[PDB]
Amino acid sequence: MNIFEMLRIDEGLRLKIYKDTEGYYTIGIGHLLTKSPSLNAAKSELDKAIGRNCNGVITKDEAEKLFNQDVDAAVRGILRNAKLKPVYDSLDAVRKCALINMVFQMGETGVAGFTNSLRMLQQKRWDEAAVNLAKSRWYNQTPNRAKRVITTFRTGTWDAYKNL
Ligand SMILES: [Cl-]
Ligand SMILES: [Cl-]
Repeated sequence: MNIFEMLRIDEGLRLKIYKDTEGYYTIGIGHLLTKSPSLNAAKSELDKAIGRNCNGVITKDEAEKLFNQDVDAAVRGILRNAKLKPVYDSLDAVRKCALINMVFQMGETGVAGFTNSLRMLQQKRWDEAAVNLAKSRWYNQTPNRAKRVITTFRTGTWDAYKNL
């Protein structure tokens, strides 16, 4: 498994504008278009991102291009972040994916706020970090996805994504 497969599973793929779990306009593989409630604004942001008049729909290749851009942006965001970088550099390959996943869903900002969990992960206190990560709105609002990511940080394996 790799980060692309992992996020593909957690975010799915939709080729028409849709509302994400928080009601925000999104498309493709979890690519957020805007937080505004206006559908026009979203169609606007869509065309600007794609570079053509899409009228709210894109192709699979367009979706995959956004996804490649988004994963690259997240990793780079992590590396530019002073709170994130040290944790990311301390982790093994599987676990790094769980961090990227969080960053892709909630942004650099959002993750850098899980201060206590981040320190636990840095110290490799897996079971403790998992408990701490669960005391969050994130786990309470999207528990199935949060459980998969948390199990990933806990075990360092892909078991939570296996058989999906
Ligand atoms: Cl809580
Ligand atoms: Cl969920």
